[PDB]
Amino acid sequence: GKISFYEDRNFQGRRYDCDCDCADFRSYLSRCNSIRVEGGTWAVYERPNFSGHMYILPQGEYPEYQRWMGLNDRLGSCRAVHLSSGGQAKIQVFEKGDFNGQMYETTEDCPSIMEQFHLREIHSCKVVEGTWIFYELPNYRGRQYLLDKKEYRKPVDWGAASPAIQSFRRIVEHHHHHH
Repeated sequence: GKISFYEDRNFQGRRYDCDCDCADFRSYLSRCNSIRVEGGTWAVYERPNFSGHMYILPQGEYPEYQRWMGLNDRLGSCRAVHLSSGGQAKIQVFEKGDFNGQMYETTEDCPSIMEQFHLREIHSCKVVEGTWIFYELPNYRGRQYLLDKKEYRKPVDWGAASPAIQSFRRIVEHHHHHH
């Protein structure tokens, strides 16, 4: 289980490897233009100490930041995501803060919450089973937020300065099926 960050594209230039969580790789890489992910899923963060914009990267090779939907080459920390490989995931999303208002429960992915639930925003939520990613825009675009199993009374609790979410999906661990 290892994530390798590279300063230049196509796995060239200075490299920093992480086995688990690293709160600050700024002193080793000035920027990150390609990433190799082996044996797990990571959340990578724009700033040190798990702050700023985040991106989720399943196992794979990412030769340019666009391959992880990155806005730019600024990354400074990462943490391993502890994921299921299977089993139902279930989330409850609320119209209002602190679990007030209408509640919507689903086990399925949602590419447009406006269309499915007539919600513009998610003000609180409970992840009942599994792991989910929230996205600012419809169809799994825009800023991302990782929600593992626990309760989230307000958007701050999933790292957001806004309840503006329009899509969400389950994530499970991606494994190759070797012969």
